[PDB]
Amino acid sequence: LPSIQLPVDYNNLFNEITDFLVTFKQKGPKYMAMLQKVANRELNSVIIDLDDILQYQNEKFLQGTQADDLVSAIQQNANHFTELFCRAIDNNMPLPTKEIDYKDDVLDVILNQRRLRNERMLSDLFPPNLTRRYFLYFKPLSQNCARRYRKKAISSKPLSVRQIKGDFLGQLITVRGIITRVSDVKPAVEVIAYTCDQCGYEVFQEVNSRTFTPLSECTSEECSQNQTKGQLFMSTRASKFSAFQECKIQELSQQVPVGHIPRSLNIHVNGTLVRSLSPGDIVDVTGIFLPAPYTGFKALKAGLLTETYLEAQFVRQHKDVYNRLAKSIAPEIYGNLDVKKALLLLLVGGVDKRVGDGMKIRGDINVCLMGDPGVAKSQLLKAICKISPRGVYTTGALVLADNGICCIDEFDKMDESDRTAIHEVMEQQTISISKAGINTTLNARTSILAAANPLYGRYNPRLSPLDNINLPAALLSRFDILFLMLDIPSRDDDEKLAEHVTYVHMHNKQPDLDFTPVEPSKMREYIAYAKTKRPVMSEAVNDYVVQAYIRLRQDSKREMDSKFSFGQATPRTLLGIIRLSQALAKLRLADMVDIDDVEEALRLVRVSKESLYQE
Amino acid sequence: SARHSRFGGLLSIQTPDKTRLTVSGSQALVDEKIALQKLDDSK
Amino acid sequence: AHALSPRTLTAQHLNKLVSVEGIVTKTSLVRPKLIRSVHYAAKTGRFHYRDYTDATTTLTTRIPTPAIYPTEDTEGNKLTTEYGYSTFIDHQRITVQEMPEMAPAGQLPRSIDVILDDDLVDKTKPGDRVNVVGVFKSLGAGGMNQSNSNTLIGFKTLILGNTVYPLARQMLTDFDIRNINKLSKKKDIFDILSQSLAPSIYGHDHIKKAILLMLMGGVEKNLENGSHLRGDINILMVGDPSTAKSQLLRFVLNTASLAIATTGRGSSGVGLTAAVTTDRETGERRLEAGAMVLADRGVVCIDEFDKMTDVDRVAIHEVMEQQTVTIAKAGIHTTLNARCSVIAAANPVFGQYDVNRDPHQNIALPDSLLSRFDLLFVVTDDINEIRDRSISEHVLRTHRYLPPGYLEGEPVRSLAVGEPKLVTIPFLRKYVQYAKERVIPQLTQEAINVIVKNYTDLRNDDNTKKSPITARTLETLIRLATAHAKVRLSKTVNKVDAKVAANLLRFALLG
DNA sequence: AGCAGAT
DNA sequence: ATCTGCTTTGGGTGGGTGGGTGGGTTGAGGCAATT
Ligand SMILES: Nc1ncnc2c1ncn2[C@@H]1O[C@H](COP(=O)(O)OP(=O)(O)OP(=O)(O)O)[C@@H](O)[C@H]1O
Ligand SMILES: Nc1ncnc2c1ncn2[C@@H]1O[C@H](COP(=O)(O)OP(=O)(O)OP(=O)(O)O)[C@@H](O)[C@H]1O
Ligand SMILES: [Mg+2]
Ligand SMILES: [Mg+2]
Ligand SMILES: [Zn+2]
Repeated sequence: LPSIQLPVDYNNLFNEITDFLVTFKQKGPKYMAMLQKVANRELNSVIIDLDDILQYQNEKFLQGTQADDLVSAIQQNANHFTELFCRAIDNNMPLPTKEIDYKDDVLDVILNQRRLRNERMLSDLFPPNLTRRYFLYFKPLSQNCARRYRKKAISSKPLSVRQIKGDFLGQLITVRGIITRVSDVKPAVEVIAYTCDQCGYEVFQEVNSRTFTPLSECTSEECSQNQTKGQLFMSTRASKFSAFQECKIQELSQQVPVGHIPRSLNIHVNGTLVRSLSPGDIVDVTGIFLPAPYTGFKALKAGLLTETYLEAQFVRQHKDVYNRLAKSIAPEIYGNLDVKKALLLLLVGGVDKRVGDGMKIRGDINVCLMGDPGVAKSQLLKAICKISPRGVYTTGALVLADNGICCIDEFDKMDESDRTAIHEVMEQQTISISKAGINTTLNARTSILAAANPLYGRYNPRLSPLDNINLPAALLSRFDILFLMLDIPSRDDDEKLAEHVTYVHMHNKQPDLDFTPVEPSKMREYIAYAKTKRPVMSEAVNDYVVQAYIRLRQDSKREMDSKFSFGQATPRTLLGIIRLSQALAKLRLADMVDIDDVEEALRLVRVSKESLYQE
Repeated sequence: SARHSRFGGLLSIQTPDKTRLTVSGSQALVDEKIALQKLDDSK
Repeated sequence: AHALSPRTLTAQHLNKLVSVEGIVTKTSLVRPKLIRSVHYAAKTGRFHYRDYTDATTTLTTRIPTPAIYPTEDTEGNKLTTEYGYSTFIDHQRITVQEMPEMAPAGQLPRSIDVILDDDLVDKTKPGDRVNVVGVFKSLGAGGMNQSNSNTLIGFKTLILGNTVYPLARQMLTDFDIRNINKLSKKKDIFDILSQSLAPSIYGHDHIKKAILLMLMGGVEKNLENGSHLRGDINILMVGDPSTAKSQLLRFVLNTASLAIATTGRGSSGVGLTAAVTTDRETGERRLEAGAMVLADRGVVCIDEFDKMTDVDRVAIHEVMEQQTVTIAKAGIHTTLNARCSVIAAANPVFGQYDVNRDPHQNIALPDSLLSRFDLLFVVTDDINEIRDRSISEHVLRTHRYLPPGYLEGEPVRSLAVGEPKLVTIPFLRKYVQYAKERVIPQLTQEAINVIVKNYTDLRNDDNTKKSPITARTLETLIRLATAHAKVRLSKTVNKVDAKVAANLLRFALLG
């Protein structure tokens, strides 16, 4: 084992660390106050801000007493400095200020008895990590502070998984990506506490590897002197465990080069950082890039190739009312007022579902868009699905949409299995799984928003709607509102659409200037507020809706006498009308459902289909 | 022991002098003759 | 004589410096490799180190060193590893395959394994043409150890690379740039460049113009809200047998900087998107890019588009619709980028286009899949006297070509590694590269008026169209105008570009 | 390297 | 108490006279039954 002479002495660095902890100020010293809080059992996590270390270094330099570069040393080799700082804190932990129940703690009693036994033996200990009740983390060097003092911050500079190469091992770096998998928290053993069934003593073993070999024979002085063979046994009550969690971080789409596939990197989280990462978040993880040596035979076989991981140390997470809301739903298309109004009604989904007689009327308004290719169906779906909090976008996922609107594109193509699944959902509002491996039943009170094309690919006026639609007639009937959007050539409308699209392509902004769209956040919060509300209905409104129902049934029967009618009205239509009225009242924020809401709902159902069919 | 073998009850018996020995078993947790018998048998 | 190929590498060349050419077919994941470890003895206050070697990290044989980190000093002191001062290097293994066109008769191409360390780690991706220089070696005991009872297995072999030389982008000179500009100042540059494409195919002027605009491409715009407008041009050719569709596909394959070849019955849904396999080096689950992913930012030529299956058609539908690939298999969730232009050729349902029957009955592809092609060209073989004489004379002239360096009746069969007139193919490639590398045209109100007028007139017109007018036609018009502006090396789209795009679309739709 | 056996 | 000796991980640098109720799980291609 030859030796080298590196230009680093850990004694001056340790002295600098102690001076920084005891003297630095930014009241009393910041880190001494934090240690005071740690001693009183209030705090259990000490975060070292490299910005503070840089500031302390520059203050010392200004005073003229230049010292060693602590920040660069920490960044270049960070594993050693965790232990160095922990030792420094252990040396300077202040006495507690608030009395605590020492006897309640198992470790206090055990160590007191160990002290008593050692005193008795003398009249004729335990690793430092065992008594530690805090975790130490490094906060990277912020970009602004590095620029303020004319320095380069490697730690806070973001990297992709691709840029993290084999020469970065052992440093303090940052990674940018989206988390794809987070494991469950579990106990990782740091110090193991044994007991002797003969000597009555306790042994401690330190573990800093994936595996270890437990002790089986007493090593106490009494056992060796007496030669008594007392077996050692584990005790989980006295050991020390640290919360452990393993995550995975993947490259962002914009970071992968051309004609390549994304890569992923493991992350280890220990201490109080657990549960700070979940799948789907875009984060800037700061950690120590270390290898993971194999053990035993696997080490011999594996050769010199090494697995790697990141020890998480800091995580940064990234971020007239009706007409206004409708026009603001999607400003990049040409206005479809009726469709947008119906979609908003779907989004709010107001309903009073408390029958309590065995089952209740469905508490979701379902909307279907059917139109010849060319109209903005996919754009409407994408917008309505982004706005919603629970929106789930799929192509012909349901679990994610539970208690929310479901965004199904290409509904007609869908396979019979999914058609049966949705048929079950609408009727029963339940997800049922019957498998030998698992049997889990989940409720699903979720709304469906579908988009489909006619049978022949375009609407044929000669054939009636029913024949144009491939889906079962029962499924169409179950829909609360069915919208049929058609693409009719016309000089004026075509010119307007062309001007709109072309302005959008040239300038990258909305062309309209007559009105200003409402901010999306305001619309979302108002929608949530409306969902929170609950309206009510009287007897007079009940009579009015009943009269409307008989009128609609007579008209629908007369229409069904011919083949043009989509389908004769049914009690489902009455339930849908009252559901729409309730949602409209929710938007109005009034308990008492006005006749105006019912009239507007009637107009909406009429214009859903007849307005365009009669054209 | 009424409970299963892995229940995991640990004991600390005090000798006439201030030293504590460790015994395992619910019967030991209850009784002292059983504790001494186990101490002898575990040798 | 050391310039070889994976087929010609034999045991005679072991322990020698060789240069090998081929296609990269596989590429393992990059994993650091331990070389030196540095420790610190706290009590003694001195650092120690250890040096590790392997069969693939050096050229001279040494005793193997297991990767176990020293724990105790010579005198028994405790040692703490200093990772920040240790030395690890990257390590990757690739496979280079013999060029298929250079293989013998009736033999599948062979391949050799290569190792790249340190700065040669990520210089190649699958589907790249490379020339690798290294030392040909052998490893292991090769069955001489008593554990293996075979007695008929040879030694492992592979190349430790020293250099990697690409064989994709042309380096432009000042003379080339000035020539490109001078040519671009001409008023009929579009016609010259279009005619220069595939000089040996008679006619098909408009298809050649469309192929040129496809090679140039459009301008890709992504909006803040999330809408992502593609700037790629897709082309579909449907026609009667023996109309030069496949030869046009092959010419596009040869000219384009990046192009992947696929057919209908030879491909599969997985083979187009990506496959789940295991890495030999590390034994880790990963994805292998497919035809569509490998052709990212390029072109994919699909022959016999109508002979595919619906299950395999769905993958292409998704790729063309979104321009990405979403994968959910074997506990893998990701989104691969596939931004490619699709040029395809298909045959009508009855093998020959019928004028009487409507276009829907003549083509078996779904309407949704059809709406994703910018230009649909229907080509028919109409028998005529003048046309037949012209085409036959052209074919006869073509068949009489003799390559320089050969005698009559002679059947047809490197030196260093480091290194109205038709425009030659190399200059065409240079022109396309320059234009699509440093021109980003922007629309202008005049082109805007032209485009809106053309769309308005086209949609509401009595005359029937071989394809149905839609709002997508507007995007196609803008894309074609932008590509034509690229052809002239202009920063703005003018009236002329709009009028050219309109004429091309009108020919495509109404013959 | 940990454990299973013969002198 | 010391000296002598075998075998892993999991994987094709053990195999198919050990098999797949001992785990290594997608991809392609052929066949019967279903259509
Ligand atoms: N009113 C409109 N204003 C602006 N752009 C529109 C409008 N209607 C349609 N479009 C454009 O039409 C193009 C095609 O629309 P989209 O993909 O949403 O539906 P579709 O083509 O009918 O659907 P499908 O994929 O089911 O055939 C989109 O680019 C959209 O921008
Ligand atoms: N215009 C043309 N000029 C020269 N050769 C031509 C022309 N049209 C067809 N050919 C000849 O056609 C032969 C084969 O036809 P090709 O494969 O190009 O047709 P295709 O449209 O792909 O047919 P298929 O429907 O059978 O796939 C080629 O050898 C080419 O010489
Ligand atoms: Mg769509
Ligand atoms: Mg062909
Ligand atoms: Zn003991």
